[PDB]
Amino acid sequence: SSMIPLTPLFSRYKDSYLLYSFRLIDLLRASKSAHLTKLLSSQATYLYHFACLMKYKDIQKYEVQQLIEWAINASPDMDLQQFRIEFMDKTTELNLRSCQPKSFTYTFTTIWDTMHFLSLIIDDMVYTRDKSSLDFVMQQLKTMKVLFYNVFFILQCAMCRDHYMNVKGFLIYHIELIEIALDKEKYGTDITFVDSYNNMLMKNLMAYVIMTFHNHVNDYKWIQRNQKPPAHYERMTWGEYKKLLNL
Amino acid sequence: SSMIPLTPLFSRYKDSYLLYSFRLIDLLRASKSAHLTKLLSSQATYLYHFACLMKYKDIQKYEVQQLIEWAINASPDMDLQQFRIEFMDKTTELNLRSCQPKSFTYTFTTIWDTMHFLSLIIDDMVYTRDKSSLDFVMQQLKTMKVLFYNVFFILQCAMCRDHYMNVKGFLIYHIELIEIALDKEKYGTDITFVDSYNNMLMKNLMAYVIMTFHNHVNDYKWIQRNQKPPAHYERMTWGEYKKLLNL
Ligand SMILES: Cc1cc2nc3c(=O)[nH]c(=O)nc-3n(C[C@H](O)[C@H](O)[C@H](O)COP(=O)(O)OP(=O)(O)OC[C@H]3O[C@@H](n4cnc5c(N)ncnc54)[C@H](O)[C@@H]3O)c2cc1C
Ligand SMILES: Cc1cc2nc3c(=O)[nH]c(=O)nc-3n(C[C@H](O)[C@H](O)[C@H](O)COP(=O)(O)OP(=O)(O)OC[C@H]3O[C@@H](n4cnc5c(N)ncnc54)[C@H](O)[C@@H]3O)c2cc1C
Repeated sequence: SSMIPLTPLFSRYKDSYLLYSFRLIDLLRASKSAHLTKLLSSQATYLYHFACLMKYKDIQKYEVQQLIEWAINASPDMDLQQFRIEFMDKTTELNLRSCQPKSFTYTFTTIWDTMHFLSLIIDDMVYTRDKSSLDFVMQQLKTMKVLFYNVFFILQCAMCRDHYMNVKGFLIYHIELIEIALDKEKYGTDITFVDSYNNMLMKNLMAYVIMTFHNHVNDYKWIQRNQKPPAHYERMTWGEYKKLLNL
Repeated sequence: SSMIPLTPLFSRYKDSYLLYSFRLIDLLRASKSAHLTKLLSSQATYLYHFACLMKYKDIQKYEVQQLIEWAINASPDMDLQQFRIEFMDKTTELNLRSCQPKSFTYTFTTIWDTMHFLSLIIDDMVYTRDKSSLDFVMQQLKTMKVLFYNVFFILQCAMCRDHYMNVKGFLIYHIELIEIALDKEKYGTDITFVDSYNNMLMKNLMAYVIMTFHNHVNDYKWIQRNQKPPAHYERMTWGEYKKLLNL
C-alpha cells in the first residue's frame, strides 16, 4: 500500500522512530500532571498510528490504547532498562512486535530520523491519495501538524526547545501548503507534480522541506554558539539525499 | 541612508505601520497586567525604533520612552478618539511628528502593510550593511524576530491568532536564514545576491517571503472556511509586487 522505497536509511528512520515512540511512552509513568498525560498519550497514539497501525487501517488501535494504559500505570521508580524489559513483554503480548525498536541508543539523530520518517509518510500519503481519498489525507495532515507542533525532545536541550518553538512554523507552513494543493484538486484542478521547490506541488516536497530544515538548524547552531562552523561540517545535498532514499 | 525606493505603496505601508504602532500604545492605558505592559512597551519601543528613530541612530529614544510612559498613565476610560487627540498633542510636544499616522482606519490590511514595511527594512539593512556593520545588523535582526514572534492583532480574530501561532516560524526561519548568510560573510565568504529563492542570498528576500506568506494565509483561509475560493480572489505575483515597490 505504501510506495516508500526500502533502503538502509529508511530502515534506520523507522527504527529511530519506534525508539522515539518508546522513549515517549516511558515518560508516561513519570508524568507530572493529567494535562501532560493527556498530551503524551495523544502524541503516542498518533506516532504508533503512523508507523505500525495505519497499514491495517488502525484495526489495532485498541491494543495501542492498552499499551498506553499499561505505560501510565507502570511504576515511576523503575529504571528505563526495567521499563524496556516490560515494554518488550507487553508489546509481544499485544501482537505489536511491529511497533518495537531494535536499537535503543537515543540521540539527537533519533529525533531527526523520526522527523524524516514523518516527512516520507506525508509525501507518500499525498502520492497515493487516489487509493485513499482527499478527505482521508486532509485528516492525516491535521494530525501531522499536531505532532510537529508538540515535539518532545526527551533529552535535555533548552536551547533546542526555544529554537524549535521559534521556527517549527516553517514545517507546519509546508503541511498547510500541501493542504492548499489538495483543496485546489478538490475544487477541480488536479495537482501537477514538479521537480523544483495553477496547482503545482514539488515531488517529495516534505522530504526536501525537513532535509532543508535539518541543514538550517545545524547552520544556526554555530551562530548560537558564536563560532565558525567546524572545518569538517557539511550540509546534506538534495542530490545525495534522494539517492540515499531512492526517491 | 535608507535605499528603499519611494512609491505610493511604500507610503501606504509607512502610514499603516504608524497607525499600527498607535493602536498598540493605545492598549497601554487598558493593560490588564505589569507583564502585558512590559510586553506592549517593548513592542512599541522596537516599532518606533524601526520607523522613525533608527534614521537618527535612536537619538530620540528617550522621547519615545516618554510617549510610552504617558500612554501607560492615560485614563483607561477615555475613548480611542480622545486618545487620538492627546496622542497627536503629545507627539507634537515631543518633536515626533514623524511618528504620527495620517490615516486612522485600522483593518487587517494595516497589519499586513506593517509586516510588509518590516520586510523592506530588513532587506534594506542587509543591503546597506557595509555602511553600518555586520554586528549592528545581527542585533537588529534579533529585535525583528522578537517583533514577529509577538504580533498583536488588536482587532478580534481568534482564528488568526491560532493560525499565526502555528506558522509564524516560517517568517522567523527566514530571519535566521539571513543571519546565516551574514555570519558566513563574517567568516570570510561574502554574500552573493541572486534573483531566485557557497553564500547566496536572494535579493529582496524578505519582501518576497512576506509577500509569499501573505498569499499563503489568504489561500489557507478558504480551507479554514471550508469553501472554494471566491471567483475573483487572486494572489499577488512577485513580478507585479516588485514593480509596485520599484524593487
Ligand atoms: C528539532 C530539533 C531542533 C534542534 N535545535 C538545536 C538548536 O537550536 N541548537 C543546537 O545546538 N542543536 C539543536 N538541535 C540538534 C542539532 O541539530 C544536532 O542534531 C546536534 O547538534 C548533533 O549534531 P550531529 O553532528 O551529531 O549531526 P546530526 O545533524 O544530528 O546528524 C545525524 C545524521 O543526520 C544526517 N544529516 C545531516 N544533515 C542532514 C539533513 N539536512 N537531512 C537529513 N539528514 C541529515 C547525517 O548524515 C547523520 O547521519 C536540534 C535538533 C532537533 C531534532
Ligand atoms: C498575520 C495575519 C494572520 C492572519 N490569519 C488569518 C487566518 O488564519 N484566517 C483568516 O481568515 N484571516 C486571517 N488573516 C486575515 C486575512 O489574511 C485577510 O487580510 C482578511 O481576510 C481580509 O482580506 P482582504 O480581502 O481584505 O485581503 P488582504 O490580503 O487583507 O488585502 C489587503 C491588500 O493587500 C494586497 N495584497 C494581497 N495579497 C498580497 C500579498 N501576497 N503581498 C502583498 N500584498 C498583498 C491587496 O492588493 C490589498 O491591497 C490574517 C491576517 C494577518 C495579518
